[PDB]
Formats: sequence, structure tokens, C-alpha cells
Amino acid sequence: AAVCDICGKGPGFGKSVSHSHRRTSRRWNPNIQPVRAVTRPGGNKQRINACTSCIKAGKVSRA
Amino acid sequence: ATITDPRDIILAPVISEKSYGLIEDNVYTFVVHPDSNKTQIKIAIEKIFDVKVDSVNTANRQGKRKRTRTGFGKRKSTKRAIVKLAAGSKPIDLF
Amino acid sequence: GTTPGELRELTDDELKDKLRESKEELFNLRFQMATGQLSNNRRLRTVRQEIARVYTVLRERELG
RNA sequence: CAUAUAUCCUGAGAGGUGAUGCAUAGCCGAGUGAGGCGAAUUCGGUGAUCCUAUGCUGCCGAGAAAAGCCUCUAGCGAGGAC
RNA sequence: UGCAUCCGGUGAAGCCGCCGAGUGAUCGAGUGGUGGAGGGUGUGGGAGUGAGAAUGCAGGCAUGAGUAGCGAUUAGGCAAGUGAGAACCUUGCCCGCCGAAAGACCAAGGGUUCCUGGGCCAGGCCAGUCCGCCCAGGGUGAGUCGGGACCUAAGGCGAGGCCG
RNA sequence: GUCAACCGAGCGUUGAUCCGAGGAUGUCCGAAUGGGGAAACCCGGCACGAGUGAUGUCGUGUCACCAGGCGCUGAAUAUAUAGGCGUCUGGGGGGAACGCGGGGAAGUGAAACAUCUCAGUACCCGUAGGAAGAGAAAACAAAAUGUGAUUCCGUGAGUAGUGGCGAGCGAAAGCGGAGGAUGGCUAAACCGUAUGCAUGUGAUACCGGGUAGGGGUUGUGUGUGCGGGGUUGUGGGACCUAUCUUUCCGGCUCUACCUGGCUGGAGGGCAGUGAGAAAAUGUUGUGGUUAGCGGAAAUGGCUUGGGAUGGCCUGCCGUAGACGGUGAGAGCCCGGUACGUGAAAACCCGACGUCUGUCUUGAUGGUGUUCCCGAGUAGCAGCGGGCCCGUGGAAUCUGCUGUGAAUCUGCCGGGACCACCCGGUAAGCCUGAAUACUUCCCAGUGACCGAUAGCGGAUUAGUACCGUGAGGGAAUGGUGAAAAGUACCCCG
Repeated sequence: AAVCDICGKGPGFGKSVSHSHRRTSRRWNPNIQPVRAVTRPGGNKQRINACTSCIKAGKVSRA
Repeated sequence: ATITDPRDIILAPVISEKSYGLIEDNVYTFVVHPDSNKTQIKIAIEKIFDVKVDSVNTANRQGKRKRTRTGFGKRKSTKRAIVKLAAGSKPIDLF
Repeated sequence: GTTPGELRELTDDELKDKLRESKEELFNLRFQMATGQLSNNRRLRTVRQEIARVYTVLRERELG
């Protein structure tokens, strides 16, 4: 849910600054979506984890 | 090229009062290789001495632990084979 | 014992037989030591070295 | 078609055999210790927490798996069984 | 320790004394004994450079003190023997205790403590000729006994796999 | 071999023991990998042998998983895929320090404490290499007609700044040096070629012109692969289009004839195990490393002494008076030192070659126009990280989520931002040297220690011992020059 199966996009690490400036560790996970793609026009469908950026790029083939 | 002879399984005979008492009953005791079995020992003895072996009895003995100025030391552990010859019974004079 | 010089002159078969009689002689020497009637202790060393020499010659011949 | 102390399975135990053997109370010497000979052995009582028994009866709290054994075909088979 | 000089197997350092010396930390190229291989002085350089105490650390040894104690609820005695040495060891005859044990056999655990021969500095809360102590040699024999080559329970690991 | 001798046996001038290089053997455990397992111990399959009257038994190879090539087969299921089968090549673990990329504390200071510091430290995770990372401007700079990849050291400077403007934190430009490679390769526009997928005016269509054929060098598209061509900032390169043009021969640009472009063969160069492509194979270098050898001069006299290597006095060598040993301070007794010498073999450095690629079907300077110059990228917005900069007017860089362009009168930067000038040309990849370190080997050094010191460890040392376990962890050096280690007698 944090590593893209296409481009390997991974979560980012940072801090959650509060009003009193208390910095606490937190994570920025990628927008991973489970998509059943069609690797070849033959019709085989496989469930892969692709980020929404990959879907926008058309790199995944949900035919 | 490995050449396997029956004479490396048998290492040395056992000399003691109990061994001699067994000998007067045509029963001989040997020190055999620790990784041998009863059938292998029987076959090796039959090949070596051209004798008919009735039964072979094996026992494992832990080497004695001796105290030294450097500390504690342990002798080698050995396996003994007690071979009983058949009724043909030609004595092993090599003993 | 036997230096490798004329040891390499023998073929494979008599090399095998020489190894076999050397092993039997070592067996006899070991039994004699166990009982304790032979005096020359170096005989065991010599026979073991002859066995090692013939093994080495066989390995060289089979290897090249 | 069958209700039979019929038939079969299981099964303590009693009896025979194993046993012309083995062992033993003692008797001889011998004295570290070794050896030889060796009688009688029936009949009752008491009696188990042990065996028949993984049995039987009762109860609710409803009380392992697999291997093994037997059987069934699928299947191998001109040799195979005792 | 740089430099310059002096002493030393005809006896340096170190240690123990005598006789002395300085206003002090201290000194004695004054000596006697022990000892056996390195030291002194001047002028500079550098310090792991000075302990009496931190309920300070290590080693050695005092007071308590030849004092407490010598580890249950059974109990030992005599004769003989061995021996340098005997209350404790060996033998014999008595006496006593346990006897659902303080008797016999396994499992876990221990590892040679088991037997023979030898020993009495170390140990045994005493001594010891004795020992579960020390030394050498010897000793453990399985088709049927407990396990493996047979099977699974709880549970463990876990090809691929899912998740991260 | 040694503690550590006491025997008992033997080897050696026919060259032993010993030292160096290369081989053979290398039980079992251990990534452990035929299966299992409480590590070093239990159980097997296959093939070929050994053995038995036959089973039993023995020996040698082989049998783990995953990943990527190649080949066969292609479930549900039709195309097909998953999967299965076989065969090759790789991986797995260990290591003291150094590197890079991530995650990331608290005791502490602020005389309290939360922003802050400690500190991106401790530690953990993934990975290499002999070094790593960075590296060839979408750079600095400020009007100097200026520098010109990166890295590292010294200044700049505890400065400008930053900070509950508290404790504290803290640059860059420029200048001086080490090293130099201001280095190379690509993607696109265009051609040529092959192929997949669609169709086809299926003919007047595609070759460079003119002649003649022909209905496909497909005709057209589209995608991909390969070979040419193109590597840039004063913009550059493709499309064109004139001028000049430094080998020969051959085969192709649908076809033959006169013309311009592709492709092979011979000279001639140019390079090379290199970043710029790669794997090899020979000869040679008193070039190096891994064993060694030689190497001057006092038995000097007297004296003390157990012993001279002490004292006094004589000589000698010195390219050697460094350091140890020998019965006490030794240049001339020994090992050695200065100085010369030595490699069968292995390895490492060079050099010349075979060998490989590569340019020659090529090169030059000119003229006016269309196309290309790295896309879910830059930019913007939201939330964060790090920069002297703690969100502040916050530039440059970067992570996640949305949105999302242009190809040179384009885009980015010059500390918000706008205009003008200046600099550069992102969204592709390689690159040696200067730099960091020492598990290990070699040679030395010390106003460092000398047995409560120095490593915990000069002695059984990570041993004894303690703890179930991670782990903790000691103590013990000196006879004498030589053992000549007290024969023999006496008390016991």
C-alpha cells in the first residue's frame, strides 16, 4: 500500500508540526490503488498495485 | 582413486584379562573404526581371516577425562567389537 | 622405503597391488604394536609414507 | 429364514506340556575361596489397590489424531500360492 | 632526558645501622653490614613528581581468640589384626535404629564417582592405615529392553503465497 | 615441533631437519544446500562399480531454494496465459575501519520546561568499492570587453546572519594550494532496412533527372527493432541549396541506358583492455615481490677477577664506531652492519607484437526557409525536509497528493515580485588524480609502561570461575654463567 508495483514509488517521511510547534514523526504514503490490468491483449487479468500517477500516465493497462 | 581394504576398519586388538577370558572361548575383541556397523565388521573379519563369523557385538566407550596442570583433558573415545567365531574355529594367531 | 623414482615406473595394476600389500603390512604392524613385540617403531611411519606416496602417484597419473 | 446354553469372536483362570531339565533345605570335604552329592514337594484356609475389564451398570460435564490391521474395486499380471 | 665531566665486580642502585649537618621540605663524593650492575654532579628541557583520611582499591596481617562452632530428633561396646601412628580402618561376638524405609528398581540430572592395585602434603569441620579424595590399569556386549529406521496431539519451522 | 624431559627406535654428504613457490589429500558441523536435526548426528533416492549362495554391506559422483536465458507443453478455455517439465548461467554467508541512501532516540544545556539543544549523534535497515560519493553548468558573478567539471585542504569567519533574538547555532562569494581529463557517449528531427498490427485507388503509383517497362524496392498508415546522421549556447542540428574538393577495385539505390546517394574488398592511417567496445594469445625488462649468500680488522701484553666484555698500555679495519649475544661497558669472538650479489616456479608492473575495432562513400568554407533539441516533466496549490534562515516578505534544492506547459521572439537562474540586461541550456548516461581507513603482512621508531604498570590477557586468557541466557570475567614473571638441582653417612 506504500510501494508502487510499476515505478516503485515509496512513502515519504517527515514531521507533523502542531500549533505549539511540536514536531512528531509521520509518513506520506503514495496513493496506491489496486487495479486489475491486462498485460497482453490475450485477456489475462492480474491484480497489481499502481499509484494514481501511473494510472494517469497510462502505464497500467486496465483493458 | 580410493582403494577400500577391510584392514582399515579393524585398528588394533584388545589385550586384557576379560579379552583373554573371551579368547579361551574363541571370542575376540577388536578396536574398530567408530563409523562402522556390525555387518561391515563381520564382512571385514571374514575377508581378512577367511573364517566364519557367528555374531558381532559392539559397544561405545567414552574416553577418560584426566586432570592436568593446564586443566582438564579428555582421551579419545573408541568403539569395541566382540567377534565370536563359528564351530570351525581355527584360532586367530595374529592376536 | 621406495622412492617415487621407480615408483612412477610401475603401471596402475601393480601400483594397486603394492598399495594393497603395504596396507596389509601396516595392519600386521599395528597388531604387533598393540600386542607389543616389535621394537622398530619407525616401520609404521615408513609404511604410512609409502601408502601416501603410492596414493599421490596414482592421483597424478589419473589427473595428468 | 431365525430365538436356539444353536453358531462364531473374545477371554481371566484351572489342566497338560515346556521340566529325565533348572533350582533348593541340608550332607561331605575344602578352606582366599573353589567342588561334589542332594531328600520330601501333597492337602486346606485366608486373600488383593492385581487379571477377566478399552468389560457391566449409572450419570452429564458428552469425553485426541494418525499410523497399523481387514476389506473393496481402480490398476499391475505369466507366472504366482501353500 | 640534551650537553659537559666524575664514580663503579679493587663492588652502583636498593635495604638495615653508627656518627653527624641545615632556617624547612631534607642532606652526608662520612662511614659499617647486606647486595651484585649501573649511578653522581653542573646547567637546561618535560612531568603519570610528593597521601593520613574519599563508610577509597589490591595484597599481606593483627583485636575479638586459642573464643563460638565442629550441621539433628538411632548408641555404641569388647576381643583380635594391620600399622611408625587406631575412638573412627578390617574381621569376629554383642547392643541399638529404620523397615509404605533410613529396603529394592527406574526416569530426569551428573560423568567414570564403578572394579583391581597403589598413596596419605591438598580435601573429610578432629586423626586416619580409610574414602564419593590423588595416581595407573580395567570395566558398559541387545533381532525381542528405552528410543531411531513406524504414526501423529499441543506446538515449531515452513516451498509457493498474502500482507508490510 | 613445543610445554618437557624420560625412554624406545631410527634417518642424514646418494643432501636429511629447515625456508620459499606451486600441486595432491582435505572426516563431520557451519550460507549448509538430498530429507531431518537438540551444530558437529540420524535417515535416504538415482547411476556406475566392489562384496555375498541371495538380502544385508562398502566406494565414487549426483540429488536444496530462488532469479535470469534456451527448449518442450499450454489448465479451467475458445485465442492464449498461469502453471508444469528439461537444460545452462548467477545469487545466498563472513569481515576491524573508511562510503553512500534511508529510519532515527534519551540522559544533557537552557540553573524549571514544551519551541530549541543534545543530534541527524547513539543505534537499526539496504548496499558496495579498494576506495566510495560528486563530476562537465538549465554554474558563479556584477556591468569587470570577469572566472569556467568535480573533489579535498587553508583563509574568508565564529563574520553576514539565525535564535522562547534565550541557551546556542552558523554560511556563501572571493582569494591561496593538491590534482588535472576546459573528458566522452547518447535521445530526437531526417534517411535506409527488417518486422508486428490495420487495411490497400489494390494503381499511376514510391528511385535523383531524360528514355523505355511494372503492378509493388509494398501502396498507404501506424509501432517497434537495427544501421546511418546528430551532440549545442555567439544557439546548435536536421530539410534545403551554390562553390571547392587530398586512394584503388567491387556489389547495390524496382529494371537496362547518361547522371547523384547506400554496401563490401585491397592499401593507408588512428586507437585499444582504457570513461571513451571487448575477449584473448606470445616475446622481452638484473623491472618488482614471494627463500637466501658474501661481507674488513686482536687467540695482543700487564693487572683485578669464577669469568674480561673492567683499568693501564700497544696495534688494526672503517662505504662497516647500527643493534643484540657471549661468564661484568666488545668496531677487530659470534649474529650481523656499510656495501654488493641471487629466482627454477608463481604473481604483479611495463614494452613490443599477434588480435580487436575504427576512419577512409570522403573533406572545406558559404545562402534563405519548414522540423527537432529528453513530459505526466517544468510551473502552480496543499502539507513537510533541509539550507545562516525555527514560515518568516522566503528565493534555490527535495518527498507525497492534486492540477498540469511549451522546443529557441522556448525555458530556467541572478534571495518575494514586475520590466530591462546578464548567465545557462533541466526533465539521458559513464568518467582517472588530488581524499578517508587498517582485520592482515613487512621494516623501523619512542625525553611511552616495566608485572597493583602496559592490552582484560608477559604465565592454561577471553582461560578458570559466575549467570538458564544475553553477558560478566580474574590471579600467577626473575635460582645459577652453566643443573654442576646436594653422590654418600646420620635423626626421622
